[PDB]
Amino acid sequence: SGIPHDHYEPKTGIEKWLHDRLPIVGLVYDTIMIPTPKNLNWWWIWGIVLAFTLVLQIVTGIVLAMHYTPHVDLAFASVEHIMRDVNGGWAMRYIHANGASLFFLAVYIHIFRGLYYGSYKAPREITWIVGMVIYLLMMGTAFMGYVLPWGQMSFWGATVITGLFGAIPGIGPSIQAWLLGGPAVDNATLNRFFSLHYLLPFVIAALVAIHIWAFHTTGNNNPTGVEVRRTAEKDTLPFWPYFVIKDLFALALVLLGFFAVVAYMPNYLGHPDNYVQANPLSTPAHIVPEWYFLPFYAILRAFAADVWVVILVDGLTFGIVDAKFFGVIAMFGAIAVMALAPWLDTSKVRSGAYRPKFRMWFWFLVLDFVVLTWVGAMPTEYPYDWISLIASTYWFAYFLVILPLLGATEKPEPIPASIEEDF
Amino acid sequence: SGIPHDHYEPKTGIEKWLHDRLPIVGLVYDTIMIPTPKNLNWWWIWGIVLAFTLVLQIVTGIVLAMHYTPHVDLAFASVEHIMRDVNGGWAMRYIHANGASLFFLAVYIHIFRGLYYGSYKAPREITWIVGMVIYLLMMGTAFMGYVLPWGQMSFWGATVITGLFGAIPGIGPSIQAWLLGGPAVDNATLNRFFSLHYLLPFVIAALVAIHIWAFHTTGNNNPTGVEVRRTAEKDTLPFWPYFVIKDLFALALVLLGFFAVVAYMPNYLGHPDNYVQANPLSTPAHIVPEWYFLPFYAILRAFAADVWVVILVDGLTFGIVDAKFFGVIAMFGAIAVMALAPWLDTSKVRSGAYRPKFRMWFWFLVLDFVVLTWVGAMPTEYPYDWISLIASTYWFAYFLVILPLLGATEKPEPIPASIEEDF
Amino acid sequence: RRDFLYHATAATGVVVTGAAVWPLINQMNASADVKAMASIFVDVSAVEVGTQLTVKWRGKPVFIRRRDEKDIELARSVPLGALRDTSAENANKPGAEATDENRTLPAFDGTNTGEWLVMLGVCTHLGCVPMGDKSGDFGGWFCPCHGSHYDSAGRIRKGPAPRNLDIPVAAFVDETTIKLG
Amino acid sequence: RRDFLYHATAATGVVVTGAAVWPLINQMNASADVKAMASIFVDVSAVEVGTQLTVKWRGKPVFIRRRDEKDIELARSVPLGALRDTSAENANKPGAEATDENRTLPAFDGTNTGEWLVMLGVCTHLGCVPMGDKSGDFGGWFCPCHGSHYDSAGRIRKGPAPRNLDIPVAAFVDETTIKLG
Amino acid sequence: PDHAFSFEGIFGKYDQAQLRRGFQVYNEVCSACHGMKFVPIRTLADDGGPQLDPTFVREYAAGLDTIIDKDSGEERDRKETDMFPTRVGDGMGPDLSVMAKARGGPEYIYNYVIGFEENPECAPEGIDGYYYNKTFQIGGVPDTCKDAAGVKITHGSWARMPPPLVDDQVTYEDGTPATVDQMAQDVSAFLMWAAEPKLVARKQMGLVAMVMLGLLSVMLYLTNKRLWAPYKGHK
Amino acid sequence: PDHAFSFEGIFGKYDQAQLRRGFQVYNEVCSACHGMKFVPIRTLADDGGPQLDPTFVREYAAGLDTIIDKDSGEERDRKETDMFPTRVGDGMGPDLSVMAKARGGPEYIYNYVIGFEENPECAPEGIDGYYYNKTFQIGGVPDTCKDAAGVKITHGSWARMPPPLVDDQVTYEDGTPATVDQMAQDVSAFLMWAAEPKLVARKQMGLVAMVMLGLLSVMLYLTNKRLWAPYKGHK
Ligand code: HEC
Ligand code: HEC
Ligand code: HEC
Ligand code: HEC
Ligand code: HEC
Ligand code: HEC
Ligand code: FES
Ligand code: FES
Repeated sequence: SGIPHDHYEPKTGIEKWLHDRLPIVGLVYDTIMIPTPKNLNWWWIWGIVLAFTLVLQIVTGIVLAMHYTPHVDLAFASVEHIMRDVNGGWAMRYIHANGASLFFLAVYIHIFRGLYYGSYKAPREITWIVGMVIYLLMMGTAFMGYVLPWGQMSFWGATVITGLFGAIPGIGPSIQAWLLGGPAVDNATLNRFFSLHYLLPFVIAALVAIHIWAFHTTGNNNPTGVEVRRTAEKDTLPFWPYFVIKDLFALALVLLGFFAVVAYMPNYLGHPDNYVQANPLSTPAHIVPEWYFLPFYAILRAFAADVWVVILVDGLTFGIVDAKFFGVIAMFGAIAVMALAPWLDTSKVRSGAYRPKFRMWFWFLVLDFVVLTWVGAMPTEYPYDWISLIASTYWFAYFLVILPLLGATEKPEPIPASIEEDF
Repeated sequence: SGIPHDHYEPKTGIEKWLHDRLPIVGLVYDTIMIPTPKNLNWWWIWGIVLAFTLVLQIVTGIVLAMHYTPHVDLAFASVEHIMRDVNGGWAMRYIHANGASLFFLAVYIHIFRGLYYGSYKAPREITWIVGMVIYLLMMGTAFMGYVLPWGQMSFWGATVITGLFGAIPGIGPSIQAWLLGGPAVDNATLNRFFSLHYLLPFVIAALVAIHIWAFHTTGNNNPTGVEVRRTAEKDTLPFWPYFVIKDLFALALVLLGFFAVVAYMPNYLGHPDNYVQANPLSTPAHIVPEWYFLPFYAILRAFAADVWVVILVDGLTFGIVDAKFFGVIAMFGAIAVMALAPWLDTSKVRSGAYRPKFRMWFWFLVLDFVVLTWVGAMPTEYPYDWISLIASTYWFAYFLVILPLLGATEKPEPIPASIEEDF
Repeated sequence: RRDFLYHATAATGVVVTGAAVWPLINQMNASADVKAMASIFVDVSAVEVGTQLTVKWRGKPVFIRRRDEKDIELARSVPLGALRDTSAENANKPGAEATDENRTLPAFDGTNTGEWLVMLGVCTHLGCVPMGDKSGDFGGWFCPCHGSHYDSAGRIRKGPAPRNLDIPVAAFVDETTIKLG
Repeated sequence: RRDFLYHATAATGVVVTGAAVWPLINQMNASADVKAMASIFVDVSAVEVGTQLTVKWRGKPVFIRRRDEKDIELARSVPLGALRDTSAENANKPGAEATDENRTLPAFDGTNTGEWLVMLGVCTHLGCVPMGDKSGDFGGWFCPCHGSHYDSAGRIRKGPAPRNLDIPVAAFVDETTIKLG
Repeated sequence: PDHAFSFEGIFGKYDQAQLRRGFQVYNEVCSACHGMKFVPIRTLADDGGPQLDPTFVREYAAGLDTIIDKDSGEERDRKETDMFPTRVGDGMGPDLSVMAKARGGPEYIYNYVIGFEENPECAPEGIDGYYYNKTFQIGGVPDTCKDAAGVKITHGSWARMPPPLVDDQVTYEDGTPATVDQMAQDVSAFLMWAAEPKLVARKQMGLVAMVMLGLLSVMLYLTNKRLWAPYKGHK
Repeated sequence: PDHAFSFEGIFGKYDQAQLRRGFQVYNEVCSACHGMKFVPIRTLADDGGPQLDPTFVREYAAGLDTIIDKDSGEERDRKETDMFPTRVGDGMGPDLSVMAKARGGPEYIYNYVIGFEENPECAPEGIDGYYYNKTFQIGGVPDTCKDAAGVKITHGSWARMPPPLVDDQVTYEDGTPATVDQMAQDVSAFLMWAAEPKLVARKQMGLVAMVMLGLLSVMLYLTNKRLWAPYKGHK
């Protein structure tokens, strides 16, 4: 059971004088020969993808910062200095910019893999909490970063996603001014964002430290509602070399596609308007902040008192909870409820591979995510308003009511024993 | 023996559900209730001082970077923007600038405490190695940082301490250009230095991580040549609350003095010429890089073929080893030999409190350090040249020959037993 | 005493910690160079009355647009009913009803109001810049960030934006100038 | 085979890693905007021959100083013996001996050398700027960074600096100009 | 058909004669109003695009406007190391440094320059000082051409730029019919260069990396199939 | 004796009348050649120093040179938000923004302005265009005054600045003998302000922190003495 196999430091004198600093003991006993089940599909790779992508972003950023100059008058020029003069330039920038896209794409699949195979269910709450914390940090990071080029979309995205904090009453304008460094956006905001943007990744790495510490102490989830049967465990092959090699193969494929993009379709995920300098006096059409924030942008700009299911007219009972504040609360709740999940699913069961109704609702949820992604880009004119309202309502409904009802009446399936599934 | 007292997680349900993430187990069992001897004097505090100073510097820097603009045309102006407009300004800058001074002062006492009480002697080699690595990183950091204000001393200090790398043959100019971003100093160097300067502190923290991991696995030295007698150990009170409170008291005193300086004598340790903008066309008199690099500056500019003990005329046997390269090697060796110490002292003994000859030689070494500090500021005219040569020669002599001879014939003292020294 | 001394040491440590933390949260506030926040003299100077005029100030645009009769009549024909924000955000006067007579502007040092209207070109939803030049579904301004329809006089309509376009404190400089501040 | 396949996978991984690392070490090299490194036309234009003239170029100063007879005679009276660097660093000619006849400069398009001397104002020790205007213990230049005494013609003396002050490639523009590059 | 360029694909390293033609046009036509500050003059020798002769570059540079200085205010000789000039206002337009990315890009410029036909049969009078363009979409439209809800019934809108070229505005030294269409294509390619000069290096890197990573991935697949063999053989 | 200032110590928050006098002196004498770019004009209302009336500040600002713009080249009215002007060359000197720190500082300025006496009895002819000072140390010296190894026998050296003031150059509105010494002291204090405006806040913070930390340290000493009591009582 949970064989650590510390190696007893019996190799030789080198492995015996290393009794001063244990380090190799840690690596070997824990982070390399960690028994993992055999039943792992191709959905348990994306964590390696995320770690590599994080390293990539940190490196490329440390390189760019050697040529980026945070100032309204010299940011655009420095970016062009990069893409033209520097030796590698375009590569670093395109790899930095697009890799953010892959990062978020990979976390999406990392998260939805989790919702299916009960990875939030006990005893794996801490991992979930830490993951939501990370998600928040990395969203804030990417936001701070999209601003640095001082293009045109930078300015206005910052403007609105800071007016949010100002929507709330009493302490809105104060926070807004304390965050922007002033009444509106200017170089001060740029300096804050650069610093902050150059600091959070390390916090993320530490949090990834705790993320990795947790699921090593707590066994990796597995396609089944079963554990490694610790009591000797013919199942649960080790990590190295088997799963290391599997993950590296998938990672090679992913990097292949990523570099093909970088080299042929690099400006595809971007907004052309970010290639024109900023004008605080003129706003372009369809700001469309980005593609990894459209869901929440839509959940925000949906509630506007423009439907018979408009709960804003009812929330107006209290004269303080206006629309804006309502949408902001709705977004914060869209995330808080995803974090609260493990204490809402009242099921003494596990992976939805044995819960059909859950399968249907979950695929509807994935569809809802895609729809929200597609709607945040389209105007607030009919019919898109009804669509956004329906989708947000279903998100909240799933995460609040649907899981309890299932946990109550959702066991028409024969659960599998013997995690050694030699089929 | 080595009582960890994991606490068994018997407190309550909170301390029992924390069996998902051990964290509190680590803190309690290891990093708080770490048995430390009773025989500790006031020289075992400076590590807490260093940790706090590092945190202070990191914080103040993260704040400054919100207003500093890396560019030749806007650095000085941004520094003045800080010291005038910003709310706190002068405080952050003076605390950042001077705290570096305290940092190095504190590491000096941390290191010399070590040389006395055989803290480099086995089984504490890894700590020593890691400490020298750190010292290097933090020297490089402070150097990169003194440049950012783009004053006058910045430029020329950078110029010379980069011409060093160019002294060596074959791969000197290439490295010089690859480090400066060009033939000479300009904005590119500034960007590199800012980035680098804003990144190494985290590496230092990690290295401090390993630094703290090591001497927790390996017992804290103690005033004597004795261990905690693991086999139950009435000696070795715990860290918390006793030594925590002692260190915090000393730290309060130190911060008191430090803030008195910051508020009354802040520009004392500085160079006024760093308050005039840079002129690549005019060099001031007595550049005098700083005060924590004068020893090595002197060891460098001492060997010049201007004494009957001039080994440069002899090293000229090989036409490649000229003077400059000789001084550079001498400096790198001045540090490498301090790192090699634990394998040069051939003594089966410990703290020099029981080795008189060692006491005398060690106080001579401290005097040599002070003298080198005082000499790097004075010209290379007679008699200072002879002084610098003598001092460097004694440094090398100590660390190479003196310790072996002692380890041979240096045991006229009764060593103390029973680390419980109830005198 | 055990309790008193221990708790007092803890309290003093906490107080010092807070006194050290506050400035790390104060430096991010508006600095003195941002404190200035003063006025601007924009000269109307025959810009062909009826299309628009925009000028930068305080980091935001200040819209100075003449009036087109059709725009005017549409304005003056708006009863307070069915008007989201009837407060006439203009700070040059009290909270008087959001009426075009009060909402257009001072009268050149003369006596007339249905000819000029200078408001802050900042959407009250989240601070975007609406597009002018007769746009939207009400012959006024349209915000492209979320779709808020403004009217001729600038009062909010058809969108999430809660209130109309504010009007800063401004007076005239004897028939060719505007004072913003 | 076990050995072949495993070792080949490792080799390919290593190769890819290196191909990815190299640019992270290449970007820090001089960029194309630093590649330029071209020439400058400085006009002597009667600056009162005998004191000095300094101009910025390539990020370093280029010293153009006329000659003072006492400085000249001290120069021409220096035998190659007791001269640290006798190579005449000047790149406008071969490694001919560091003699004042070759070491002063071209002759205005005429025939004379003991009147002008333009060298690179960069100490060969570590690149500091020596102080001019008759300084040091040899009536020339003095480096304040470590104490290197230069002579009248710029040849190094009395210090760690190994070689004299180099002389870039320069020709005259017909009696009032200098071409640096 | 769509008149695809050379670079439109996995290959097509910027046929350079096209770019020299675009340069002949840009400096003689578009430069009168437009600028390219984000473009150094020394790039007309760098590989990939117009590999002109450096000496001609220095000549053409000295023959341009006067960019004064950064240290001592004095009208210099506009050395190549400087950037192309900037036309800012009073009847002038934006900067074309990266206009090929702020819009499939070059096709916009081609189909924009192409198309300035007379005013349609909805508003033949048109507007004073504004001219009509088939493809610009961010211009004003008269009320006579708008529908019932503000949308325009015209394909394009009214742009403030006049027609830049006639039937035979300039001569090509290489020998080629210099009609409007060829000039438009050429200048579009030149602007795409000015925006993406490092295109060919992009493509070559992409090829090299695709190859090396396919190799690595194949080898890893073999290693995986091997290691996992004794556990996937009976089923 | 040494004519210590007010701020020379643990107290001395910049007696403001002295600074107003120094301002009368600086704008009417030193401003002709020197500048203070690193100094905003609005600081003449901020506390600590000259708490002048804002309206006078705006007037004095509009009455200065013309600082053109940063966005649209056009000679503006020079609003207070801008910085003091800059005199750069052609018989002009450095910037006095932080000259009080690039040298005990203000004493240098006092003992420098003080001292321009005639040429000594070693070189009475002196030099053409250069004037003599007894305290500047970074100026040239004639060969007649140097020793055998280049060192000067004079106290100071020859500075390019002329004597700035005579016996009664300007009047003080408050009523005070405006001799040279008082003006020198006043202008020195003004420059020290221009360099260290946040001095008084520095001192008050230092006091507060010394106090709080002494308190904390005393309490920790008591706690230590207590905890370590049962182990240090028999000896
Ligand atoms: C002045 C006589 C011009 C010359 C000659 C050329 N251009 Fe221009 N251009 C000019 C103006 C005033 C504008 C702004 C138009 C507006 O309505 O805002 C432009 C615009 C362009 C654009 C941008 C179009 C867009 O979608 O915003 C392009 C791509 C452009 N012009 C191209 C172009 C070329 C290739 C030229 C030389 C052949 C050229 N223009 C000449 C003014 C003038
Ligand atoms: C031109 C007529 C001047 C006026 C009036 C004032 N100053 Fe000046 N100053 C001037 C020059 C050309 C120089 C450079 C001198 C040199 O030899 O390099 C200076 C220098 C100073 C300095 C710096 C001295 C030093 O050690 O470098 C100071 C502190 C100074 N001047 C002060 C000063 C004051 C207070 C004035 C008004 C009372 C003033 N100067 C007027 C030119 C001129
Ligand atoms: C060491 C510095 C650094 C790190 C670490 C870093 N970046 Fe950046 N980032 C930059 C710089 C510099 C820019 C501006 C240059 C650019 O846009 O490429 C930038 C810009 C961006 C952009 C906008 C790209 C563009 O071209 O508009 C995004 C998105 C972004 N960062 C996201 C991230 C995310 C997400 C992470 C990690 C979680 C990250 N970055 C890590 C330095 C860094
Ligand atoms: C909001 C949720 C969430 C986020 C965001 C998240 N994780 Fe996870 N992660 C999980 C969960 C749940 C598991 C499953 C743990 C288990 O099975 O015991 C997991 C597992 C892992 C694993 C091991 C198994 C696997 O799925 O590969 C790795 C490695 C990992 N995460 C890395 C990362 C990294 C690196 C990041 C970010 C840079 C990240 N994760 C972000 C929740 C998250
Ligand atoms: C987050 C950024 C950051 C960190 C971390 C940081 N600094 Fe700095 N440092 C700066 C900035 C910004 C400046 C320039 C402003 C200034 O000089 O105060 C600077 C300047 C300096 C200076 C010159 C001070 C002066 O005023 O001339 C020194 C010395 C220095 N740093 C040393 C250090 C050392 C040693 C460390 C930690 C080991 C450190 N710094 C940590 C940001 C930082
Ligand atoms: C080059 C040597 C060196 C450097 C530099 C160094 N250390 Fe140490 N450190 C030591 C040695 C040796 C010991 C003694 C360990 C023992 O007694 O087991 C030690 C002990 C310590 C201790 C515990 C006992 C004590 O002396 O306080 C702390 C805490 C500590 N170091 C922190 C730091 C921090 C933080 C830094 C830098 C930011 C640092 N040290 C830099 C060598 C070094
Ligand atoms: S920001 Fe103006 S409507 Fe959303
Ligand atoms: S740098 Fe010129 S002598 Fe040391």
